[PDB]
Amino acid sequence: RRKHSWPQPLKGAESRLWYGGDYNPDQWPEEVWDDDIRLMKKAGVNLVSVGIFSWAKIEPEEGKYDFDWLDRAIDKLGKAGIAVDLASATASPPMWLTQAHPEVLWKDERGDTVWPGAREHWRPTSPVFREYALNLCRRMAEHYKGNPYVVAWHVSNEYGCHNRFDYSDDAMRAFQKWCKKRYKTIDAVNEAWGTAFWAQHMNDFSEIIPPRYIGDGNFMNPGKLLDYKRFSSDALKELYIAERDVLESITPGLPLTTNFMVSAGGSMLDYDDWGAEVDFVSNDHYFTPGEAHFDEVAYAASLMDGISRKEPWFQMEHSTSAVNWRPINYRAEPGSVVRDSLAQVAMGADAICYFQWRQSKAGAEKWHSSMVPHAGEDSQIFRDVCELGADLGRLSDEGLMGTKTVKSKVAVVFDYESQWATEYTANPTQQVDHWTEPLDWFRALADNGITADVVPVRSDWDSYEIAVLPCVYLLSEETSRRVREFVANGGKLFVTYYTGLSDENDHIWLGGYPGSIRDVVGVRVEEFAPMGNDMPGALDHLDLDNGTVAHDFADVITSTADTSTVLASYKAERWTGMNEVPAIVANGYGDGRTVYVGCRLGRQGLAKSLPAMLGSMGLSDLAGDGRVLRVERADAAAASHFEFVFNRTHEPVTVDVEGEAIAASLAHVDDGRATIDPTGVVVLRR
Amino acid sequence: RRKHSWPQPLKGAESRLWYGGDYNPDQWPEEVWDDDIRLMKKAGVNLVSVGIFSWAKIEPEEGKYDFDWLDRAIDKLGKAGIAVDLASATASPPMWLTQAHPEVLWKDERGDTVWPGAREHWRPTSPVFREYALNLCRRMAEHYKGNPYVVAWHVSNEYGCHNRFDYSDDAMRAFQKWCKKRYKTIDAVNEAWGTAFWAQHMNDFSEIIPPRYIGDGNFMNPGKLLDYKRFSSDALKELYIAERDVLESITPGLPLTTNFMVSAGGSMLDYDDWGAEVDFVSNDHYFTPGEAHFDEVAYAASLMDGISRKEPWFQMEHSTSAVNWRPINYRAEPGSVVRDSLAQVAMGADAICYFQWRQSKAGAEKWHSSMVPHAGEDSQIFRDVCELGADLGRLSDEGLMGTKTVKSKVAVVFDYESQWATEYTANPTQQVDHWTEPLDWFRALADNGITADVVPVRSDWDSYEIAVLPCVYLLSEETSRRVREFVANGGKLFVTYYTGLSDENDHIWLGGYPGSIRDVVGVRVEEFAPMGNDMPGALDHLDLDNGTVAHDFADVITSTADTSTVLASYKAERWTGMNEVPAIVANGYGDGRTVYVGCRLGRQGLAKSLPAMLGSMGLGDGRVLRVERADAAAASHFEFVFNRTHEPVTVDVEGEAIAASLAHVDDGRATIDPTGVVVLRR
Ligand SMILES: OC[C@H]1O[C@H](O)[C@H](O)[C@@H](O)[C@H]1O
Ligand SMILES: OC[C@H]1O[C@H](O)[C@H](O)[C@@H](O)[C@H]1O
Ligand SMILES: OC[C@H]1O[C@H](O)[C@H](O)[C@@H](O)[C@H]1O
Ligand SMILES: OC[C@H]1O[C@H](O)[C@H](O)[C@@H](O)[C@H]1O
Ligand SMILES: OC[C@H]1O[C@H](O)[C@H](O)[C@@H](O)[C@H]1O
Repeated sequence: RRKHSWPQPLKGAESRLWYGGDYNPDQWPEEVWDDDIRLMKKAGVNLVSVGIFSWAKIEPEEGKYDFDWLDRAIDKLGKAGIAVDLASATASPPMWLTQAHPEVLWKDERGDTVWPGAREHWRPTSPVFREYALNLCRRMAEHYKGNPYVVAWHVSNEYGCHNRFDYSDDAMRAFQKWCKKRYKTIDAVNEAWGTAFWAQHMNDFSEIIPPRYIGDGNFMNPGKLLDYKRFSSDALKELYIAERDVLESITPGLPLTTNFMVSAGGSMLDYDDWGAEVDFVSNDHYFTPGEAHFDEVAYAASLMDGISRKEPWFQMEHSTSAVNWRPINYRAEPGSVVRDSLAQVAMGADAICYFQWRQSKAGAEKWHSSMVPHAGEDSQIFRDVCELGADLGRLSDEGLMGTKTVKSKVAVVFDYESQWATEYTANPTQQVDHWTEPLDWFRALADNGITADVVPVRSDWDSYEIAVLPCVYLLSEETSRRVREFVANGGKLFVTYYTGLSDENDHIWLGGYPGSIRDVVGVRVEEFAPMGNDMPGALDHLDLDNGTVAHDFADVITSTADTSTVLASYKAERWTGMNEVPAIVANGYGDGRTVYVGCRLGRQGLAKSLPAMLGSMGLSDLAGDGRVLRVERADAAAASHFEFVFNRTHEPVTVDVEGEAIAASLAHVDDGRATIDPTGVVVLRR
Repeated sequence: RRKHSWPQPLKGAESRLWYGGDYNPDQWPEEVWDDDIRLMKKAGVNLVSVGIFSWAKIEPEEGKYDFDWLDRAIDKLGKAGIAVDLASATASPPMWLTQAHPEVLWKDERGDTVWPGAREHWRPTSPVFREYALNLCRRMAEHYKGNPYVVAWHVSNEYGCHNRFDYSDDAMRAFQKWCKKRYKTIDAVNEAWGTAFWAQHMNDFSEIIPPRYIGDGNFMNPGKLLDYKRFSSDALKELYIAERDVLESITPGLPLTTNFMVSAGGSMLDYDDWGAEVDFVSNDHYFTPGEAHFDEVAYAASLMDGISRKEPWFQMEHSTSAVNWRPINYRAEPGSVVRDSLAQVAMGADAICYFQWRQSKAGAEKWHSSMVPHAGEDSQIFRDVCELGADLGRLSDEGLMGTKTVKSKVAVVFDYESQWATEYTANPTQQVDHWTEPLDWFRALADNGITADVVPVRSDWDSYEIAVLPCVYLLSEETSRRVREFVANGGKLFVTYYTGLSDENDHIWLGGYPGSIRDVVGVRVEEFAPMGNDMPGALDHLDLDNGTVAHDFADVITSTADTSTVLASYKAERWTGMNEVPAIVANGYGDGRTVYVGCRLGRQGLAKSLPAMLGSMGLGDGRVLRVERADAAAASHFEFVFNRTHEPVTVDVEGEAIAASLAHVDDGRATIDPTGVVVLRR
């Protein structure tokens, strides 16, 4: 795991929260760069990221390099006090390159070539692409070594945004070597993937092909498909590593990151794995319109803080308002510029950046919002960007930098590989993915006044007072041991449906679900009852006797341990078999306590059930006010303490706050009660 | 047509209803096999099917053969008194074979290769593949000939489940030769397919190409697309016959089957045509979750009984509960294991088998339910499986085997080819397929207390008192003549919308629909009025004046015969032009009677309309389905009674109860809970 290393101030500057965004001067005539500088100063901008897609400007024909334009941009910025996060420029190749070498282009499942015309159209395991990317890394680093305004490297851009999967022969060769590395022998691959089924036995590694097109509606080997997702992520990781090491060899000490795609529903790479390979962890994240907007912003940023192991992290990108890439690109509610950003700050970010500085006037993303909209500086969004800039200056003034988000009492577990496993098309239902369950729990906890930490499965969730396994479909023998020990030593554990069905190879744990920990949770599931409305007359819901209603899935629990207590059962017509089948079950195991939730209750059913579940674990006094989210950052050694309070509702609320208000948006504090409007936030120093 | 020949008992054993499932010892350590025997014995299993996907295990590299594992498995079964339905193992090839011979893989409409990774990734007309398959068949037969525990061959597995269509050049060459066989001259092919339209004329057989990709949203030649379905079925049939013939030539007398995919919505192959090529007919059927569950299980089993020409047939596979392959794999309601299976027996099956014996712990079907679940023997499904095996024991004690489901008074006609024709994408409406209408009729009749027989169109539907032609879109001159004679000679006939629109090559019968039999039904339709919800302000339903409602489709009947009676008409706003258009028309023709239903009424509307319609033809309790089997030579009669509702039900029954689940019989009254069933001897 790399040592944490954060981009440092310019020569003649103090440590500040970083504020800025992507900057693309190559899109605008040189004249406008003066105007950019003026407005950056007005907004309180001190860092921007440049060159991300500048390969064709920097190397405009093969072996010829043109730096003067970027040298002049960087100067301008730096003389104005604005620090630069320099890209490798290797995110997307120029047309001369792909024309000269069409073998760089990735191939889809059907073997069809993905052409230029958009971006990132290259095979992650192409050796030709790699040679070109590393050559550009060598040249960039050599040219910018010692530049006094460059403070970090932004390596490539969102690896696997578009090229996560390749099915070319480069990928086939790489996947063969990856399997050999993982499994050693073809026999162990055969064992992993259960190939005795459907005559898929392989005699050697040359018989391993990627999961190519097998006809619509047909079912791929699921162990192979899961491994293909692991491999894809590793393959891109290995390119990133090669790029990083080239840059670092020339510019030792200049911190390197690459930008992740962490959001509740995003699982393109194992971002917990990738977090070990950056000096500081950085995220790209975009609000979900509608009711989930705030809470998922908060969730994603919390997951980021888990991936960063509570080290400060970097919000590389987000949007002031609408994006370009949704079917309907709803605008953000007014106040989102400040509020969302301060939620990312609350959850541990020490940098806040947007895609992008100035709204493009041509190309695919011209309709994506920016800090300077098409409308120009006379706009509400620009005033809001200036307001946030001032707010971040003020939090910098009060010494926010380097505080860490406090440890919660509750860890909500997230597992990228479990999400991958739930994507298989011949699971009990295609309506259940892992990822929705942890978001629901985070939100239901917030409804009960509790801010949880979203914690990756390989991290220290088992160090928390309380933990949640929300649809953690894979549990290895090792993670299973961690579960038994956690509970036996006095841990309090929630476990749900779709948890621990299989080991890490997607081999089912037999004897009754969940096969590896059923003795800890004190239940046994013999079968499932998925639900929905695609079949007239089929079950679409199951009422519980505590006034909640299950949808989509329910475990058919057919026995409970002597130590267990049924807290809720289903109500259903006799013929279904589900009437009075246990739905929510408490248990005691060693010094700890569990609650097993056999169905999907959603945010509203979990929020309602949480007081009774918590009470069965001996925790009735976690009761609190869910109309707001309270998030705390501290440096315990320095005795500094900050509180971030967010209205989660559509009506103004007034709540008791301690300390001195150091920032406010759509909110006001009159001793010592904070009146917070919708989309509003206050920040206090204690 | 092949002489019926049923798999016979092990030496020394008696005739019994067969009970079992797919068995895959290859997936489990040999020590688990001991556990399998014990549990099979407990569950009353007496037959399993083995080796179905074992090619890679039996021929693990090119030219090397490894039989010992399978010899041991079979010996172990047979010694415990469990018979073996042995597969050819040619269902899907090993990676070594596809790696060395990529030309075996099928290609889709776009010419894209379908790779290994799942199953059955081979071209039906690949010569290379056929050589490989026939070699394996030969070797398996030479090796297993005389084995005392193998009672039948299970040839390949579900031909056309994934590889029905291939558009490779092997398919191109084969379809050319099939056309020449069918039409003799290129002029005849041009004529059948109407190639004067859109500059499609062919000068020779080399200008016939498969219905390959023509761009999305475009319209293929329909006659060609229909012939491609007949061709694709035939091609797989030709391979099946070749494999069968190899096996039979080595083990004469061992009965042969291959497993079908017969279900209401299933039409991969013309299964009535394939039923002539098996010694006994075998089916794979999986229940439809929700309201259609029981009726459609029954319907499909009836069709299987039609395909078998009432000879006993073999339920090769079904599920105990959830499958893996649906978007939401709903579980089976309690009682289903016994009930669904006894429905298949009632409709004529003398063997009941599931996919599969032990639920897989790895691979694409591990979430598919089995006889022994992941949970193991301590499970409701396994107890249910054990009860079923007892019940089939009792039924075997009582002489069930060999009895035939009785001849109904009503034949519901089903036609694979008419279903193919209704799949064309520029038909009057893409919401109408043939298959839904015979199922609606079977259910509507049951609602009136009648158990229909589902009878394939080439079979003896015209020997029945009453028959239904439900959206039989194709009627050849020959079939049209059967219709006319059936009725003229005293038959009673229902005919629906979408019946008789075209001949066998999809040329429209001109002059008013249905153009070959409008004189028999006494109606004339000039245009159609399709309906639906995708165009605001367009018609979405038509009330009838008998208090039912039509959806999706109505006939514009503009005249009726002097001999006819309108039984119901539409009511609608004037501007639609449908107001008072006749909807249901009765007729007299010769000594017989017809009724023409010009719209889709669903199970609901048909069920309600049935007394008036039947009444016009000069003619029970729908809460249950009553199904009967019988043998006169043994003087036996058996009645199976199934509750069709979500409420307990009590009904009169005659005879001795010989089996029951979620039901009991007291003083000749049967109280049957939901999902329950009783079987009586009379
Ligand atoms: O839609 C999901 C995906 O959408 C866009 O492509 C965004 O740029 C990504 O960061 C990601 O959020
Ligand atoms: O939302 C659009 C945005 O998505 C990601 O975050 C990318 O890294 C950006 O370059 C941009 O395409
Ligand atoms: O468990 C009873 C069961 O066992 C035997 O093997 C028979 O073949 C079955 O017909 C039935 O008698
Ligand atoms: O979806 C139709 C098809 O579904 C699965 O493939 C089953 O294998 C078949 O027997 C059939 O029911
Ligand atoms: O339902 C799954 C089942 O489908 C068919 O019936 C097949 O023949 C079996 O091998 C199995 O794939």
